Amino acid sequence: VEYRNWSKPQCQITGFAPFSKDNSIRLSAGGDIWVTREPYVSCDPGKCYQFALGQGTTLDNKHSNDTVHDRIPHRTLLMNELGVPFHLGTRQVCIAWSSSSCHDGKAWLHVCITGDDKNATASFIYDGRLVDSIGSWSQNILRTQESECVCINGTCTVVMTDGSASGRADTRILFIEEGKIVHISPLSGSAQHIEECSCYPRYPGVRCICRDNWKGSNRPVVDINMEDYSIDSSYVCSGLVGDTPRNDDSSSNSNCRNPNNERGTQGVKGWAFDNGNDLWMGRTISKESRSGYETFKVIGGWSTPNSKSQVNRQVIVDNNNWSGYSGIFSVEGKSCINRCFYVELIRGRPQETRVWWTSNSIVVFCGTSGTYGTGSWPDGANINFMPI
Amino acid sequence: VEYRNWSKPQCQITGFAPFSKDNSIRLSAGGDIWVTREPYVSCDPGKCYQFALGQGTTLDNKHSNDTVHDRIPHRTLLMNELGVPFHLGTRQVCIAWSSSSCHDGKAWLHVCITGDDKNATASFIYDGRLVDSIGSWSQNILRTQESECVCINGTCTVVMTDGSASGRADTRILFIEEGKIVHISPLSGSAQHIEECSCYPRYPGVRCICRDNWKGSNRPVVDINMEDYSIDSSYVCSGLVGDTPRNDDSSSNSNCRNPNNERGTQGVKGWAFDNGNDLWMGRTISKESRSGYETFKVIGGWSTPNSKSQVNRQVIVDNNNWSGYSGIFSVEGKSCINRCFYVELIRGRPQETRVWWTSNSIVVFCGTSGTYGTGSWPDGANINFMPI
Amino acid sequence: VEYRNWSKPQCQITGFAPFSKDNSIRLSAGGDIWVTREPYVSCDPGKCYQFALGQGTTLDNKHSNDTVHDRIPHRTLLMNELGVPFHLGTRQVCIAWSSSSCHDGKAWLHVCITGDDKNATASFIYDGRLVDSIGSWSQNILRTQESECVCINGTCTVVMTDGSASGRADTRILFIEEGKIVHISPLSGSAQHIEECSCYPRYPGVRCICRDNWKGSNRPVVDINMEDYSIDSSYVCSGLVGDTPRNDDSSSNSNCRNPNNERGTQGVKGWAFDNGNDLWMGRTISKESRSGYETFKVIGGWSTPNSKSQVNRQVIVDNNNWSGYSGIFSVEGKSCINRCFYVELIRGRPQETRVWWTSNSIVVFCGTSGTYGTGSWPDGANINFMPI
Amino acid sequence: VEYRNWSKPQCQITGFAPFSKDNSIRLSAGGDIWVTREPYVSCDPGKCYQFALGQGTTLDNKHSNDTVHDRIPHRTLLMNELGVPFHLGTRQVCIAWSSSSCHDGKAWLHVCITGDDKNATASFIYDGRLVDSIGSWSQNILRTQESECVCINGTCTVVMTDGSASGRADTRILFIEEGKIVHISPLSGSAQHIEECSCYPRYPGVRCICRDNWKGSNRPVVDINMEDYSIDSSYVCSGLVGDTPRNDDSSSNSNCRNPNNERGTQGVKGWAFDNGNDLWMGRTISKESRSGYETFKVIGGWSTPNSKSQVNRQVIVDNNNWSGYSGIFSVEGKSCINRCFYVELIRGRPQETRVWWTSNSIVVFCGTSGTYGTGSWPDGANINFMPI
Ligand SMILES: *[C@@H]1O[C@H](CO)[C@@H](O[C@@H]2O[C@H](CO)[C@@H](O[C@@H]3O[C@H](CO)[C@@H](O)[C@H](O[C@H]4O[C@H](CO)[C@@H](O)[C@H](O)[C@@H]4O)[C@@H]3O)[C@H](O)[C@H]2NC(C)=O)[C@H](O)[C@H]1NC(C)=O
Ligand SMILES: *[C@@H]1O[C@H](CO)[C@@H](O[C@@H]2O[C@H](CO)[C@@H](O[C@@H]3O[C@H](CO)[C@@H](O)[C@H](O[C@H]4O[C@H](CO)[C@@H](O)[C@H](O)[C@@H]4O)[C@@H]3O)[C@H](O)[C@H]2NC(C)=O)[C@H](O)[C@H]1NC(C)=O
Ligand SMILES: *[C@@H]1O[C@H](CO)[C@@H](O[C@@H]2O[C@H](CO)[C@@H](O[C@@H]3O[C@H](CO)[C@@H](O)[C@H](O[C@H]4O[C@H](CO)[C@@H](O)[C@H](O)[C@@H]4O)[C@@H]3O)[C@H](O)[C@H]2NC(C)=O)[C@H](O)[C@H]1NC(C)=O
Ligand SMILES: *[C@@H]1O[C@H](CO)[C@@H](O[C@@H]2O[C@H](CO)[C@@H](O[C@@H]3O[C@H](CO)[C@@H](O)[C@H](O[C@H]4O[C@H](CO)[C@@H](O)[C@H](O)[C@@H]4O)[C@@H]3O)[C@H](O)[C@H]2NC(C)=O)[C@H](O)[C@H]1NC(C)=O
Ligand SMILES: CCC(CC)O[C@@H]1C=C(C(=O)O)C[C@H](N)[C@H]1NC(C)=O
Ligand SMILES: CCC(CC)O[C@@H]1C=C(C(=O)O)C[C@H](N)[C@H]1NC(C)=O
Ligand SMILES: CCC(CC)O[C@@H]1C=C(C(=O)O)C[C@H](N)[C@H]1NC(C)=O
Ligand SMILES: CCC(CC)O[C@@H]1C=C(C(=O)O)C[C@H](N)[C@H]1NC(C)=O
Ligand SMILES: *[C@@H]1O[C@H](CO)[C@@H](O)[C@H](O)[C@H]1NC(C)=O
Ligand SMILES: *[C@@H]1O[C@H](CO)[C@@H](O)[C@H](O)[C@H]1NC(C)=O
Ligand SMILES: *[C@@H]1O[C@H](CO)[C@@H](O)[C@H](O)[C@H]1NC(C)=O
Ligand SMILES: *[C@@H]1O[C@H](CO)[C@@H](O)[C@H](O)[C@H]1NC(C)=O
Ligand SMILES: [Ca+2]
Ligand SMILES: [Ca+2]
Ligand SMILES: [Ca+2]
Ligand SMILES: [Ca+2]
Repeated sequence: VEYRNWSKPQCQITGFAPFSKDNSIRLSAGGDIWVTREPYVSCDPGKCYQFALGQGTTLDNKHSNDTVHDRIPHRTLLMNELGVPFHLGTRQVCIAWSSSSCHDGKAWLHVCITGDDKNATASFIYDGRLVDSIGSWSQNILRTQESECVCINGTCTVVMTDGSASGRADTRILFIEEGKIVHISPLSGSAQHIEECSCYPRYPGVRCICRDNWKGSNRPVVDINMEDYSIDSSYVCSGLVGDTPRNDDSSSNSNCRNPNNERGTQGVKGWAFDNGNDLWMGRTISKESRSGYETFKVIGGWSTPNSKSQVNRQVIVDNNNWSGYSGIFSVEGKSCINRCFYVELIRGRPQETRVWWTSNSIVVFCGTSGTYGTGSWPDGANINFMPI
Repeated sequence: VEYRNWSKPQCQITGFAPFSKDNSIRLSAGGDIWVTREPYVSCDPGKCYQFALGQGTTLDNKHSNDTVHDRIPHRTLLMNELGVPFHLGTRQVCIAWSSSSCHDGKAWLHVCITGDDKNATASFIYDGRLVDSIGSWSQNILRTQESECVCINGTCTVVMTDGSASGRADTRILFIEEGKIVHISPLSGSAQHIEECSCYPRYPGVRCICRDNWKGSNRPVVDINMEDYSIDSSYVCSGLVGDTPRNDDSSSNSNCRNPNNERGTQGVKGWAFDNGNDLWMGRTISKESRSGYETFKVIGGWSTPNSKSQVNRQVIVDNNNWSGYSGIFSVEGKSCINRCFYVELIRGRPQETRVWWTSNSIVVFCGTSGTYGTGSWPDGANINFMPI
Repeated sequence: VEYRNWSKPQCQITGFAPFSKDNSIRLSAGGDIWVTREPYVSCDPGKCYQFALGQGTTLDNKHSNDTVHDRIPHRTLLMNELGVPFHLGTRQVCIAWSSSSCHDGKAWLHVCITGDDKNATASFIYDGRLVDSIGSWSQNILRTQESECVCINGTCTVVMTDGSASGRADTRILFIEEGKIVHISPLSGSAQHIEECSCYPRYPGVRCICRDNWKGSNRPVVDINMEDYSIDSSYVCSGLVGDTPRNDDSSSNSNCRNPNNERGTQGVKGWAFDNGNDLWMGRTISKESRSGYETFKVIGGWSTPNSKSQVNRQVIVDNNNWSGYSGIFSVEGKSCINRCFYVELIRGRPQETRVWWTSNSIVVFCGTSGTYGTGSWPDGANINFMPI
Repeated sequence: VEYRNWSKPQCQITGFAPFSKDNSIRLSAGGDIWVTREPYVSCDPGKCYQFALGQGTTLDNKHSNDTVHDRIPHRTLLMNELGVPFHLGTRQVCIAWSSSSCHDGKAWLHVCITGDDKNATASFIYDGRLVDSIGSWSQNILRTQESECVCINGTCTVVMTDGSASGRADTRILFIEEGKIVHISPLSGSAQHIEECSCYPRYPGVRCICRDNWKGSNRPVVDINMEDYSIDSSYVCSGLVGDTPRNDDSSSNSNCRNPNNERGTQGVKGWAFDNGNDLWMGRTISKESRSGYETFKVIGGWSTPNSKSQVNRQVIVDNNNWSGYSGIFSVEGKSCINRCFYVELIRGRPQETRVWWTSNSIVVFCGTSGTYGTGSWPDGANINFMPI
């Protein structure tokens, strides 16, 4: 087995085609299924896996009550083959209320964060053993991507933040070889707040589109040089911005450099990627709520400040249905690297108060150079049929 | 691993022997089991798998209600080893309300269709990744085989239809290499309506026996030339016709070339295969309903128009029990290629209205050159014992 | 991978040590577990598997009602790793109300019998495909070992019977190469009735200890010559006889040649094996009921007619607990072939009428050259705690 | 594959980082999960497994009642990948109410003890087959480690005791090659009572830290010479003693040689390991009950009698939560051998009498050379939510 280099061109895509759906919540009404949130997808060279953070309980279980909370000691990272729902034979890979995972061509790295808010621990598990750990550097919820990390030539990189969720924080980029931290670079450039990065290989480097939780409804960009560990950062140029909340399309702005100060506080994990001067991106359909999900290409979305000409829109989840986090993953093809994404479909509290739990299912799409139609692939559970 | 060529003679069979049964519905009354329909079987070079289209729910689950409907966004293709019932650890391979799968000797291809009736998307997934997609060409339920596709020397073929279910439609034959569509041929020949083809390798080509939903109770044939991509089509010669509905045996006809215009509208997926001038075929025992299942050889059934002399009949499911779809799969032996088939055993609505769901189990038989006796292997669930 | 020859001496044993227990019935009271009977064990070169005939239902399921019956179309052969209870992810290997399985060093052979009592079909499945089948030869419940067959140098042998259960029947010994029947030898010698053989390799041949259901409470022996397909048969010499029912030890007899005509009608599947002039054997503790289970060595039990000197007795299941069928399996060690056995622990009807089902768990012991103590390892379920 | 030698230096650790948690009890309230106790962890060269002794029943099951008892014939050793909770697909590896398991680099050895208190049997199962057995030598609960054994160059060693739990007993150290007992050494040295050893490779030998159930709240040490089979024993020097019960830190003593006669009777399985003159150890936080769990380094804890200066304390489970047994396992890294440990988190009787069962979950930590924070990772089940 050889290390991945991702040294192929990006697949030229026309949009996205359906790839996977797990129907977790519908199944939870007639089966023992894990309560989860913060899902993601990552693939080894042969096949894909779905990950999520468990809440230490199944849904039809009194312990599902009040699982809206983000951090308890019982949260563990779950890992199954993509499309295998989180049933009771699911492996809990590590203890984690925040995580990232990636395969370097030889083995899986898992970055697992747990413990006290003011003094958390990140464990680095590689090829089935604990190789390293780091403690909190700002004593304020050490946290990471909630999606796949990226490895080139046996060096994996992951973005982590510690500090305020509503003000300047301390973001660092780790470089990890076979589970061992070999270098840590501080964030540099013009991005002013970084959360929950969605990163992808862009050989010879790695590029991340993240969440600004402080002053931006435009999404920050972090560029990671894998050769010298140098970091740059900025914001997605597109005037059609990717965060939630955000302004209406007619009054939203980005200048590529600064947070836009437009409903900037709070946010949601999301993704985008560049193709030359253009941008492919997803976002919730609602400007204020985690409802619906759409993708489109923005002409000049990568290179032209405040560009708003979109094309090739697809509805993934219609706006009468709940969405959630979304993130990118990359899949090596015969001659190119494809970009895929997942959407977290959050059900229960706080939006749906008939039930006392909070959980999610997922839907997953992959880039295509072919053609496609239309649809909507929401969670699909009837809240009135659920155990409360 | 090398590509399959299927370049062995067809096994000379005397009939069929019992191979597998999953007891899905019986188990669903005391366990968490997927609601399914449109099952099939396909084998890699070592072992066989059962497939079906899930309805995004287990049976003992309020979401099972009104699963008689064919197309919802929560339908996914399920895949287990043959004989492993669809329990909660079952992998959902893709999103699909119509599908076909096949192994080319190196990896699995899945053809998965989902989305809006008037604008569906077919995804092509090979070796664990999305390689291609195509959109609806006639804006009227793009759809495919619901049984295995067939690959020779790395090229897989699958038959797809888009358009009216009760009139002239637009049928196309796709040729796919490692998940990439390399050629598309329109239907040609004398078949006037094609649905749900049951295809098999007949080196150097592929032969399909399908469903005419418009004017024929005789089954159409599609012949696929894998060298030059040319297509031919006709109808099975046998005067003992394979569709349901159909006329009784004394008043049924086929001329090998045209739909017979005998209770032609509607149909059921089924199969047959040639052996020289003769034909092995299955059909429902009832001429009007999806009840019972029988196989037999028709002497001159392939070559002689309106041939009605049968021999080697076997009852698979007696006529007091529900059947459903059936399809062929092929299994490479040491010196010959064997033909096998599955029968979908549909329980629930519309035939059984005590319950609100519709689901199925399967029974599976394989060609034998040996001897055998008699029996009947129906679904076996007591409708009165089931969750409603 | 090479064919097994079993060409090592038999391990010299001092008795038997505990090996496995599945606790099936206890688990069935809080879990979805298959209803079964007629279990057995067989091992490939690396590890062991438990087999049993399912009843097409779980225990906590209304379909478990009246599963005392031996033959229904829904019975399938289940196969798990030894000690994995028959949960809903269990693979149903074939359709069978009577079976035998064995691994030839390269792949699994399964012999699966199903269909009508007067016209059954035996399917021969090898390396995941149906290779052969045979129909009933006496039109009266074609049936086989309910324990492992035995293969030497790629030829597997299995004993089958068709005809009366209470009078002269037609017993045949099949020789099978990669699933294909290559020879069938009729029973020969002095054994007058043969059921449910427990066979083991005794290089260069195979030896079986079976059940006489007609005139003998002494167990018949069948010796199979794998070189020329010739058959011999006789009865176990031991005056301590192995069948149930049987006479008291003080009035039981065997002359090694004929059925003893001592409570000869009916019986139970069991086993024994030779070591020089001596015999290792198991039997129920009760003379009339399938209750308890004991093993011991009979001095001169193989060579001396009517020998009754036993030594090295062990209680496996005390006589306040239900037993059932038992059978031998053989396991290749570094320098010798070991003999192991399983005991079926039948619960429910007809003996326990609080519940309407009949099922079983298993316990498994292996020969040892070491030392051991005492115990009792019954099913362990409280009938009053069970779903009815 | 080659035999393990463990011939690398011990990793130099700063403390421990979170590795795994199974949430067994929380899940048992909404799923079918085994009742267990006496868990441990052991890894083959690629991955780690969790083990425990089942009670022949799931928790939500009337058979869970009165599972506080230590020895019934239905107890079996369960084995899953680490983090896969004990669901119904879990393999029962052998029959055992006391056990030890270890991988020698080529295959797994399991030591499984069951049967009558006064005449137990230990079975030795290697590479999937029973290779040896030994009977009770003192007729008083033959018993072993309840954690991993240790193998060097194909010879595995395990510590076993037979005799009084409250007085002089008969402890022996076994040496096992491919499942065959090749030598047995009696305990020698100054340890006066040995139970439940937690052993680890310390090339060229094996070192064990155990439980004195008679006169010591200081933990005994057993040193095993793998070259000549000689045995030495003593007590851990640390004045901060590891057993429960024990005196408070201001009045506890150890002289490295004798049991301290300080609340010596009874105990709990635990662990410690040397690093030069210092000692890493865990213990319950409570000095009288199995409540809480803490680790720390004792400066001079290995070499200096009655040393009480600690550093690098970590809370693993706070003292408001139940703990239980704990044990060490070792994991080979690239350049060093790491030490890890598990903590059994006992729920139910006798401490929690709302329910009638006794079961456990686990939490697992591994040595780290990096940094870490703080937390508490208790079982987490609400006793009021549980089936009784
Ligand atoms: C069948 O499916 C195909 C493929 O999905 C679909 O074609 C697509 O239609 C959409 C909508 O017209 C196209 O995307 C648009 O492109 C134009 C630029 O040409 C943009 O102006 C659009 O943006 C706006 O309008 C949106 C609502 O449609 C607003 O949400 C947005 O804020 C802008 O105002 C949009 O991006 C897309 O390019 C095609 N795709 C292709 C490959 O042609 C077709 O319409 C479907 N037909 C039916 C009957 O369902
Ligand atoms: C034990 O099992 C064997 C194998 O299954 C069985 O032998 C089979 O019997 C059937 C029925 O007789 C044979 O099939 C028939 O063949 C004749 C030609 O010889 C056909 O005319 C028959 O067709 C019609 O009759 C059917 C009703 O049986 C109608 O459904 C149909 O519309 C026609 O009118 C039919 O195909 C078959 O060939 C044999 N198979 C072999 C290998 O011999 C045997 O009968 C069973 N034993 C007992 C006692 O029943
Ligand atoms: C601890 O365990 C050991 C090993 O299991 C056990 O030793 C065994 O005891 C039995 C019973 O005494 C021995 O088997 C007997 O052997 C004599 C010949 O020496 C036979 O006569 C016995 O047969 C009869 O008695 C039986 C009842 O015991 C009747 O059922 C039977 O019909 C005959 O009348 C019987 O076969 C066995 O040989 C030893 N095994 C060894 C290896 O020594 C020991 O007794 C146990 N001790 C305790 C206190 O539990
Ligand atoms: C964030 O997490 C870090 C790492 O866990 C943590 O640092 C650790 O703090 C503990 C507690 O101070 C240190 O352990 C102590 O070391 C001193 C020697 O310097 C010992 O005297 C202590 O022993 C006693 O005190 C204990 C109570 O704390 C008693 O239980 C005990 O009986 C003794 O009386 C104890 O071992 C540990 O060394 C550091 N670890 C490192 C690597 O620095 C830090 O405190 C956390 N941050 C915050 C704000 O709490
Ligand atoms: C801790 C601040 C962080 C980014 C604002 O909040 C996240 C937001 C979440 C959210 O907005 O839904 C849920 C995440 N599980 C949470 N992360 C953690 C580690 O608790
Ligand atoms: C759309 C026409 C097509 C063939 C007549 O209908 C099928 C018939 C079915 C049927 O006759 O039972 C069920 C199939 N699930 C359905 N296929 C789709 C894709 O919905
Ligand atoms: C059919 C006669 C045969 C031997 C007497 O009866 C067996 C006895 C049984 C028994 O005595 O318990 C159960 C077996 N499942 C049955 N075998 C079959 C094939 O039905
Ligand atoms: C028999 C003495 C022994 C060590 C003191 O008791 C153990 C203590 C236990 C305990 O203190 O919790 C539980 C163990 N399951 C038990 N071991 C056996 C084999 O029954
Ligand atoms: C969930 O917990 C809350 C707070 O204790 C309680 O009011 C509510 O009844 C619980 N819900 C259920 C369904 O038990
Ligand atoms: C299924 O849905 C129908 C329509 O809403 C309803 O009348 C019926 O009661 C439902 N069935 C069950 C079992 O709840
Ligand atoms: C089992 O079936 C019998 C016969 O119909 C019936 O009398 C009995 O009530 C059934 N048992 C249960 C538990 O439903
Ligand atoms: C457990 O057993 C005891 C003793 O028989 C009994 O009193 C108690 O009710 C049982 N518990 C349950 C939950 O049935
Ligand atoms: Ca924001
Ligand atoms: Ca028709
Ligand atoms: Ca008899
Ligand atoms: Ca003590």
